[PDB]
Amino acid sequence: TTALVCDNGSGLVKAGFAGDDAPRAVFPSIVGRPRHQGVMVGMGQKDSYVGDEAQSKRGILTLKYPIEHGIITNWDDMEKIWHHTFYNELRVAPEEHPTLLTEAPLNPKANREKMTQIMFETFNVPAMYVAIQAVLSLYASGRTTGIVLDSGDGVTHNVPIYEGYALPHAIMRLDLAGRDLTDYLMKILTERGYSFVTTAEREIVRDIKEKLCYVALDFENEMATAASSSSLEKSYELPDGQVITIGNERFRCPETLFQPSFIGMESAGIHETTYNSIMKCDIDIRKDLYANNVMSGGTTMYPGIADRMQKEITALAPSTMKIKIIAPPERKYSVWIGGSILASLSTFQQMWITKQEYDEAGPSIVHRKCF
Amino acid sequence: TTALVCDNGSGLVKAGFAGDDAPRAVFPSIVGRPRHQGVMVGMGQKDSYVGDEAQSKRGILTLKYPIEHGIITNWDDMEKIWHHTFYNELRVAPEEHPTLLTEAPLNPKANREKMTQIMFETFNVPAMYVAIQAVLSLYASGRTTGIVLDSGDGVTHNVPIYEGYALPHAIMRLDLAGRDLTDYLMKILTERGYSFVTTAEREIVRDIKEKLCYVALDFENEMATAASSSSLEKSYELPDGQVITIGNERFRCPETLFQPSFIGMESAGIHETTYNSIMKCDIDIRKDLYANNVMSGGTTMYPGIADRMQKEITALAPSTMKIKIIAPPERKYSVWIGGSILASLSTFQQMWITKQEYDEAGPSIVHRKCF
Amino acid sequence: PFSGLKFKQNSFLSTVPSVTNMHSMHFDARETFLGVIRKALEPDTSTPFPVRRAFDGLRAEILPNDTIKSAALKAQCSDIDKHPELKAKMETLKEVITHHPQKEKLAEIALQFAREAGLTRLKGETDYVLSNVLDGLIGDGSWRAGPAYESYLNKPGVDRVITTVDGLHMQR
Amino acid sequence: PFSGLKFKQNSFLSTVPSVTNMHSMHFDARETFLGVIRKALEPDTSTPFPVRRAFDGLRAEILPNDTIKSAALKAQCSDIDKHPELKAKMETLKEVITHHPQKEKLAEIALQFAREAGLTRLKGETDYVLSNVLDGLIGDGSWRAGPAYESYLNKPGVDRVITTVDGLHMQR
Ligand SMILES: Nc1ncnc2c1ncn2[C@@H]1O[C@H](COP(=O)(O)OP(=O)(O)O)[C@@H](O)[C@H]1O
Ligand SMILES: Nc1ncnc2c1ncn2[C@@H]1O[C@H](COP(=O)(O)OP(=O)(O)O)[C@@H](O)[C@H]1O
Ligand SMILES: [Mg+2]
Ligand SMILES: [Mg+2]
Repeated sequence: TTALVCDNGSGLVKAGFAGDDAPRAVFPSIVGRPRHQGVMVGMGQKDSYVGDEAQSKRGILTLKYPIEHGIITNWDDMEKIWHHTFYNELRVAPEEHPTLLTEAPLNPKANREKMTQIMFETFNVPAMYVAIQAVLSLYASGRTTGIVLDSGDGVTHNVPIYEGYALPHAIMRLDLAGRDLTDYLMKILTERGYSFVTTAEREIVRDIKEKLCYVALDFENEMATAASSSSLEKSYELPDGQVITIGNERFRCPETLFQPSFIGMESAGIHETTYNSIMKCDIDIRKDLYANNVMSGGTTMYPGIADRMQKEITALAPSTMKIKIIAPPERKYSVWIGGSILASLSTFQQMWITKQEYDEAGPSIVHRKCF
Repeated sequence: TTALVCDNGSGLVKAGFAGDDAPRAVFPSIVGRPRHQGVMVGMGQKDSYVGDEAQSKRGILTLKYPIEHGIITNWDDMEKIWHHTFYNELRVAPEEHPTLLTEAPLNPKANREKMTQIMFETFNVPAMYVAIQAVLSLYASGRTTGIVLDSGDGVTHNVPIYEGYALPHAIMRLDLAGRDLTDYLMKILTERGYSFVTTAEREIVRDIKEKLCYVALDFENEMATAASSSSLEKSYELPDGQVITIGNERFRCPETLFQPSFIGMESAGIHETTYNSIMKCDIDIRKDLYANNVMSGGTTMYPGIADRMQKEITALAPSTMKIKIIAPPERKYSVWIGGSILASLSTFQQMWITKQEYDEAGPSIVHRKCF
Repeated sequence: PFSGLKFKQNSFLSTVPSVTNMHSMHFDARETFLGVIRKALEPDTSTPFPVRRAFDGLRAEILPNDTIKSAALKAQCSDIDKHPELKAKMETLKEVITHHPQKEKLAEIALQFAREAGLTRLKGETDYVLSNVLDGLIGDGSWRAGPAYESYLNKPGVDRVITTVDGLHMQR
Repeated sequence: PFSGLKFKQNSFLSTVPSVTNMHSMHFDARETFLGVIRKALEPDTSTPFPVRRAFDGLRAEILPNDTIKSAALKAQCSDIDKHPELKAKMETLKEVITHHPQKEKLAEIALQFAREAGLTRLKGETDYVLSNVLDGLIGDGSWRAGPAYESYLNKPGVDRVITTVDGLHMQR
């Protein structure tokens, strides 16, 4: 039987089959409900919209994300999305297909326990297994050593792994990701008179961020250049035909990744988080981890992010060490590819959690067999 | 020299001298122009009317508000408003007085830039300063800790301050204020056959709302009572001698503040906005922010609003916290009182934006010496 | 029986629909309302796992998510007396609602559906599933009377008013 | 003159203030920046004792911590000719700042202080100590022209974009 590697993220649901190279279905993880009163007989009959439909009809819907900060908070919507991604997108019958899921480190135990309970009771899957997102991202990169900085819509976590060993005491997490960047962009776009308050307008701002933002090599040099001429200004087209123009806001929005104090967070920037993470590893390992920085995730797709991260870490790292950022072109789908590789290995077949084991111990069993 | 305080709010304009207890001039912020063709020569007609003069002759004028949702749309009208405020109500010479201004938080920066430029060129003021209305509101109440909910004619915003330190990332802003309530009442009054469409009749609806509306402690309980008997009915006399009677419209019109979805807005009610703003601050300052709610502005003069706010916040907050809502009887002029207090403090005299500074820096100086 | 159960402070607020949709042509008042109470009744992690597992089974048989599950509950509940098992299973759910810390907030939500959407249209002959939930929220049993409505037919204060626009066009 | 002097790697990172507090109404940017500079210049243990003591004395006499000492020093920094031999120690200190391995990071910190807090306000009439520190950090003297701020009055890319909320309450 073929495994269904299904990655659930804060922003996007990446699903597919084991052994493939690319996911087959990628739709945003949103659920939409109407907010205006219908008047036409027939027509509107659905109480909820999921996936691309909720994205297409966003003019008349309120969109809620079931996942925030990588922790599921609305379980009914999550169950709805799981049903959709199995019966209407991959065209499969979960009863005859083992499934693989993903979860960020340092999550509440109840989240994973519930997830196991839902998977074995509302879907009757043959087997399941929850793997750390950063760990899977390393399988796709074809390495056994290196530190992984997986940042997407929910969290930005670092997990160093050396020679098939993960040092858990150096795992760090930060609830600063794409959604926080979108909120900051919405906050600063009001400096130019553009107001976005509704959920659909939040999606529009998110699209602007994806299509116009970039990370500056020198924040100061860039702000000075933007304030000297109009070279950095660009124009974006709203869906109703109005045109907006953004100047320094293009690179101030992703600067929050390097200066979390912009959004009022006391925590350090990602470069300093990575530097602290390696320094908690044993002194004999730091050299290999300096030279295998592997990035993966939607927030890791801002153009120029690799150069800024390399510059900052080299500023922090010792002079004699070599710093090498690895940013593969498919780092948006690194986690899914790594999951497909893991589910397709022969030795991994002894690590599934089957229904017989589930019934004996209960969801709890998931802590024992999964890292 | 004597300082001038000018609170150019969306609906009314408050002006006076620093060190006073009350404003000296308060007139509506409306500019009116004739809409009928004149036939009698000799009396003479001005092309426009400003302030109370435009109110008296409103039967032959179209009244245009120069300020909409807190942002100055028409600048020529605002220039005429300031001309009036300086030469016909306070009877002063602008060049011989430092003037202070107010601005709603999170407004476009072009607004304050043009304000500074206009005051430093057209009127040649020796010194000026732009303050945030919530901060002045907190000065007026003699407190240094608390969360300010200033709800005027165009903007309703929250600004939490602790020990003289503000938290900008927790500041909320909602474009739901008195003018939207007036529009909603104008729409609802058509249910009883009363139709008001002209700009002059908008003012009459505003007076009805001022003199006959109140916020119900229990909305569903109040609606049932007004549907059962005629206790809540009251009658208002139109300027032409006709009499109208309004029933449950009295407490439905202000309910938009707590249920914005009535007028098609997706935002949450002002109680929920206050709770969200409090919750975004540090955990160690929530106890003090719960117990120092300060309301100010015209929209907070509906009878019974304080009790409804206390009930809603207590329903939202944990049980062991103490909720105290502060509603001073002179809260309609809290912003101006605070402005008068700030201009009369010795330590503040070093913070003026002198003409020299503006000349050297340019209208951009407003973004440095002002918050 | 279900001691040690705690709930989130305010989590059902994200389930109530807009007042507008509450006037929509095919708005399901019963199904959505049972959704609001169910999201409120979701146990918090602070509950011990043995206690939490017990309540989740109770919510899985009386307030489900799938449409067919609620449809089957609506069918066999007409002559509910033939199933004594559900009568006790429904009562133990009612006593939990009465002690909910946010009962006052949930009481208002029920009345908002009744007046705007029409949740209490049957005013005494409901599904007996919606009955106990309302009975748990407000114990006075006054929702069966129906929501009082204001009638504009009588017009004690009828005031024919000729405003600006109405004065350009009249008769007699 | 200080052959063998060494420092730590990121000892000064814990002193850089938050950007939010950097806009405080009563923020004294000069004291914070000099404190950052001093903390970056603290010698390490591996430095030989005589050199370490000499450099500690130099830092103490040129960059003190007491507010009264800093004010007294700034009083006589207006005229350096009336106090000879002060430039020699000042030049000796300014020499070692350029050889700091963290020159780039320190220069970026100074640039951030300029734009956010307003470190270079006099931009040509600043005090001797701060000007010399800035000259040591950046050798081109480009901090005297100002942070090159931006004016949102050029009106270049505004469209009065009517969004969802702005569509409701609008005139003409
Ligand atoms: N090319 C891009 N540039 C900038 N941001 C992007 C890009 N592509 C995706 N994103 C952002 O990354 C976020 C999450 O992407 P992803 O890594 O798939 O999240 P998850 O890991 O939760 O699935 C989205 O919110 C999206 O806005
Ligand atoms: N007694 C009252 N009851 C209800 N509303 C009032 C009352 N007094 C004033 N208002 C409202 O306050 C608004 C203006 O108050 P104010 O805060 O001074 O506006 P601004 O801040 O724009 O000057 C008016 O639009 C009016 O509707
Ligand atoms: Mg991810
Ligand atoms: Mg005001």
